[PDB]
Order: sequence, then structure tokens, then C-alpha cells
Amino acid sequence: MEVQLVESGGGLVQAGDSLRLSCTASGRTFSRAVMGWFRQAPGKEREFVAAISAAPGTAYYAFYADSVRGRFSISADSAKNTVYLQMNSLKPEDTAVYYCAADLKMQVAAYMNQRSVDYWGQGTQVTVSS
Amino acid sequence: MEVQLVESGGGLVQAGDSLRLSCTASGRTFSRAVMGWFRQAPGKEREFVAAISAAPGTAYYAFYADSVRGRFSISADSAKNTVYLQMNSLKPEDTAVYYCAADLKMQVAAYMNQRSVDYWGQGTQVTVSS
Repeated sequence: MEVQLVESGGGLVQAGDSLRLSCTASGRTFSRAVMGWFRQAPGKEREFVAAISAAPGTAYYAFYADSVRGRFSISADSAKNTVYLQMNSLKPEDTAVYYCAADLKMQVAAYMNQRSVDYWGQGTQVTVSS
Repeated sequence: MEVQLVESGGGLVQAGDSLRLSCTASGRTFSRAVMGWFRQAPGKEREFVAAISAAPGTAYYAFYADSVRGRFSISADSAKNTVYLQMNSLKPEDTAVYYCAADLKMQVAAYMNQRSVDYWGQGTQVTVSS
């Protein structure tokens, strides 16, 4: 089987700055699974960040962790089978390895248990400088 | 919650040579899960490699994927809460990012699907040149 999720983007930014990440999904996964993002902060277990409903075309639900509400946003481009993670007003505390995830057992954007994730993209380092 | 798995090792190696992987887990996760190894060849989904489970006393049970039979040795050490994977007679075909896994539901080492994995260690590159 070919890799389901492929991540793009990352790097070092300054506090207050913004950065958007992206991830492609196979046609099949893009339409069947809830897709979302996780982040693995230094020395900590990866936490849920954001989720978007399955097959996010013209309309969809989005859901967020309290710690990123209003600052982070998830969206999609069905044409490119791609989902995005917009991160505004980054703080040093957002420094983490960012992971995209799919869960075929969910349809509506919600909290994702990492134990239930069917596929992961490769983690990407996002560093926010003080 | 602090990071459950922390893996070590990886790197460039010549065909025919050996390379060891190791991974630590928290005391609670180690004693509660079957530890495993997955690998993700370029452009592919992460495939099961080997699993190891604790049995009464000093005993363990080990299970290997057909692709890596005989050539790899899996082991674990309770005193250190670590699981090892010694890979021998490495081939270009073995080139992948290697992941250590913890499955809390499984009791005896057996084929492990990635969806059953509770925790992951940071991926580590292993490239085998001919």
C-alpha cells in the first residue's frame, strides 16, 4: 500500500508570526476519514490540535483544542485532496513536531484519539523563536 | 503527559551489515503493552516488522513478519524499560524510517496492525546502500 498522508511545510518563525502547513491524502482517505493535526512538544506526548469532517468539499465542520482556538484553523482543497493548518499569532509554546492524521472510523470533525488514527504523515518541525 | 516512547539509533549502512535500534518507554507503558517495530519504505505505508511480549518470570514471546525472518532479533529489558531490534544482513530493500510501537490491548506478541498502536516513538531513518 502507498503512503496515505504526505506533509508539506515547516520551519523557524518569530513569536507573533504566522505559518500554514499542508498535507495531501489519497483520494480514498480524503473522502472517507476525518483528517486532523497533532503536535509533539519537547518531552511531551503528542496532543490533538485540530480536526475537519470527512470529504471536506464545499462544506464542513472544524474542531479545535482549547489551546489553539481562534488562532489555528483547518481547511481543505478537495481538488488537490489537501487539508491545511493555518497557525496565526504563534507563541514559543507552539514549538512542536506537527503531525497530520486520518481516522476512517470518524465522519464529523471532533477530538481525535491518537490511538484511533489509521494513518500518519511524517512529523514536521515547527519552531517558534522567543 | 510526558512522551511515552523515545527511540535511539538509525543511520547509513552497507548491504550485508548490522544496525541496532532501541526505544525506551515509561514504566507504566512498558509493563502494560506489547512492544513492536514498524517500518515505512519510501512512498509506502508503515508495515509491521516484529513484536515482543512479556511472559511469566524472565520469559518473553517474539513474533516476526515474514519479510524479516531470521535476520532480525527483537529483545527487551525490564530493568531499563527498553526494547531492542538488532537487524543483520541488511539489504537495500530494508531502507525505511523505523518506528517503535506500543499496543496496550495485545497480550501476546503477534502480527500488529498500525491502527491498534497506542503510542509511537519518533521515526528514525535507516538507509542501506548496495
